Amino acid sequence: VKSSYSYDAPSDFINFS
Amino acid sequence: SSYSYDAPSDFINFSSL
Amino acid sequence: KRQWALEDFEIGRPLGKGKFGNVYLAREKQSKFILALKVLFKAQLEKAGVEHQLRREVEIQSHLRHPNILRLYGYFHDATRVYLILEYAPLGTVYRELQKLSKFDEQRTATYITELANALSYCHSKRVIHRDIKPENLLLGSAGELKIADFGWSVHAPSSRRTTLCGTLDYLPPEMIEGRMHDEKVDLWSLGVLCYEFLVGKPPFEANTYQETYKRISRVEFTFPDFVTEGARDLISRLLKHNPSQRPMLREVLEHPWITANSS
Amino acid sequence: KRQWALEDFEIGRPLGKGKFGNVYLAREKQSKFILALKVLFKAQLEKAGVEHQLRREVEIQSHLRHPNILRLYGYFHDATRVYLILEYAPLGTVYRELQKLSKFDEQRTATYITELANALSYCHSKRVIHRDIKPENLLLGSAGELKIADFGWSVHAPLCGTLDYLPPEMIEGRMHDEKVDLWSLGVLCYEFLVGKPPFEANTYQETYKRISRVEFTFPDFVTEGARDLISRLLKHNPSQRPMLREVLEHPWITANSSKP
Ligand SMILES: Nc1ncnc2c1ncn2[C@@H]1O[C@H](COP(=O)(O)OP(=O)(O)CP(=O)(O)O)[C@@H](O)[C@H]1O
Ligand SMILES: Nc1ncnc2c1ncn2[C@@H]1O[C@H](COP(=O)(O)OP(=O)(O)CP(=O)(O)O)[C@@H](O)[C@H]1O
Repeated sequence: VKSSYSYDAPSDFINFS
Repeated sequence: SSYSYDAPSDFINFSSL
Repeated sequence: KRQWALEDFEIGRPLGKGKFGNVYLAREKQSKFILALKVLFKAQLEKAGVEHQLRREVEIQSHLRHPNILRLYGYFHDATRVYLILEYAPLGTVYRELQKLSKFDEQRTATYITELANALSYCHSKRVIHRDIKPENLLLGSAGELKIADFGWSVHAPSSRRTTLCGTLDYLPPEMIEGRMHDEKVDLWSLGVLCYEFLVGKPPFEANTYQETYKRISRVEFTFPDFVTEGARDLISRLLKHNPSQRPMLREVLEHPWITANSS
Repeated sequence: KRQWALEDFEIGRPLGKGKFGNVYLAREKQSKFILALKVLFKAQLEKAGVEHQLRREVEIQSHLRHPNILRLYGYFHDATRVYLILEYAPLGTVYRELQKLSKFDEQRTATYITELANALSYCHSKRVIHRDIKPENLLLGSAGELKIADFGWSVHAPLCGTLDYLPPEMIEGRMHDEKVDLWSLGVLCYEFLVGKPPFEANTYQETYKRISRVEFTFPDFVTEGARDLISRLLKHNPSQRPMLREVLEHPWITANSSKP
């Protein structure tokens, strides 16, 4: 097992404005 | 919220090692 | 296969109830091997803000292999539930045993203490501090042996603990410096308390109120009853020292005379 | 539903080194938004075994919206790198500033302490304890407004029915966990005004010892009122430290802050 790097943190593309 | 843990998720042959 | 699915398991009687779901007996179909399948309700978990606590618990425990530590073989989950695949402990908790026998003779006590100290020496070996150990979290394998099984407050020690502390030192408060010097030694208090509870049948610092218990622990106010021998008094007294540093090491608890003398 | 990718950004010039990779200036190709892109390398995080410290610092920070806290907007990862999308702080660190001015005046310090106290209140209101703050971790936005940037030692806060089995040191120090952030403020206040922290010494051992004994001195130019404040914050027993409201109200702060 290496790490999956799944965090409970946003990963969604964001519109700026 | 995603339930990915850096922990084992794979089937184990229990008859083995 | 690759991944576990609920359909790999026949499922038997409930082994008991937890906060967030129930533990079942269970058998893997293809090898007919007996285990326990712990079931945790995502709804209740997310409503109680313990997802990350759970994550920590499963990660830490899954990487420990020791005869006196409960195996967590794996996890998986479906839309509603998280499932833990654990080694099955046939003979119940130490808590239920303790309260049928009232207290233990010194043979059992020393045996369990040895079993515990081995388990924590290993945890420490692999940079893990177990924290809250009480009888309820101690199960019994087939031959009568202890299995530690909570890790709810278990932490990986930050490694490079001399270098990583040193350098931010000017900025952290006394609490935090002592915290990280001897967090290790917290597991020695626990041995002391438990050893005491095993012989006497109630912890050293029991009281009517949380506030008194708190003052008692704070001042290390306890007394032994008469039937507790010198070797025991000696060991517990050494383990329950106010200042973390004066507590012995696990190496010294294994070597201790009273232990070797009664450990089977 | 649409997810970050590396070719959503124009990778600009570097802003710094850092332990496990680098921070680059960058622009979000569509919106033209200037941000900062922190790149870490998976093979170095695995070798140091610090992935879970990364995960935690990213989980914690990315759920924090506050003018005085660096926004981390998101993250993603390719086969070999991890990328963190951060608010960009032009005017460097409070560490550089403090070297270049030697020390700060009452007006600057009180103002900085006000921004720290507000950011810290917010943090606690989210059951988050920051713990360790150095000036190196304090960046400055483009109005020189102060931005908490590091979270490596931060934890999320929860308790008992189980104290019979707890040692005194977990009993105490814990369940007075807020007051750790008050100590840090006292040390920063002292440091801004005097030039160096109050427990600095030749040896780590001199230093440590001083921290426990709480032995420090005030240079003659430190005003009675700053001393008052600094002294309540640097209390051995966490219980006796004030709350962040008492700091924001403290007359020396309101007397000197360029702004609330
Ligand atoms: N692997 C196992 N083998 C046998 N019995 C088990 C077991 N795991 C749990 N049990 C039984 O089920 C009961 C509840 O399980 P467990 O203690 O793991 O849930 P829980 O952690 O939610 C209770 P707590 O509130 O103390 O944390 C235990 O008291 C124990 O008797
Ligand atoms: N959002 C941001 N905007 C502008 N500059 C930044 C920035 N984040 C970091 N920097 C600059 O680049 C450097 C990289 O610092 P970083 O935050 O990566 O430190 P680090 O925690 O990875 C290792 P250390 O803790 O020893 O500094 C910083 O020292 C700072 O000067």
